[PDB]
Amino acid sequence: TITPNLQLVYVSNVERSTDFYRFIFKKEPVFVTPRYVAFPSSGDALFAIWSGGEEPVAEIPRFSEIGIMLPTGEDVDKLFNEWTKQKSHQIIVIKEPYTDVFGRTFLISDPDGHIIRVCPLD
Amino acid sequence: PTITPNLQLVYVSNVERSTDFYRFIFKKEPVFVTPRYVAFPSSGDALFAIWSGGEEPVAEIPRFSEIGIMLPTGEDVDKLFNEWTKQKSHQIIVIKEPYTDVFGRTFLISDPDGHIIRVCPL
Repeated sequence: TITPNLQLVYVSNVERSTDFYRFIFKKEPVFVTPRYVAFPSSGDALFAIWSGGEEPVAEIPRFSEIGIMLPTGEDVDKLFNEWTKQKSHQIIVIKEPYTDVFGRTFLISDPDGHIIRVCPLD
Repeated sequence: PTITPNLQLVYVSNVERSTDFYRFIFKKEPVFVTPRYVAFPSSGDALFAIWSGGEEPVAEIPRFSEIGIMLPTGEDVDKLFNEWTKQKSHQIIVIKEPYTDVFGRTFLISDPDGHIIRVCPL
């Protein structure tokens, strides 16, 4: 068949990133080992964090995004409100909610500088 | 609303060449095409998108993520490699030839903007 069913990101601290994605996704990982953790994605697809590649560098620009498509533009803002209201987890804002071609969007950075974009279903 | 990472977005320099590249790699037409934004189906309702409106990628800047393709067995992985390097129409930049890593039988290639693509087995 041939599908991109594994989105894989390099992380420096597997514990801290596991805990961050657990909070972002509101889901447990389906696979945990000390250096490699996978969270469910859509269908038989996985989103994986791994310390076995190279350690991300904050000052190095990134050329991709972890996109999170929710049903509506309303789900996006009340997901930004809920994320930035809570104190317990560091949510670094890159762009507060605005309107792109697909609609209501925002951008946060994960602990290792991976860009996460939240947006409505295109 | 469930929060899934269902949009793997990559920045490309040339949407045309990238669309032709991904079309060949996936064996699949894209489902959404504009001049600056192209999406291919991934698993479930997830998408793999290429976008020229981001920061333009640079070949020699290191990358901290990978586009993973999980096939059923190690013997598909070796299979997929022979084909890709064998054919002449589409230039395929090998980063690592087939070897054993933590995923099993894997290999790595680069897309035309230096995005890293890994093929491995479920």
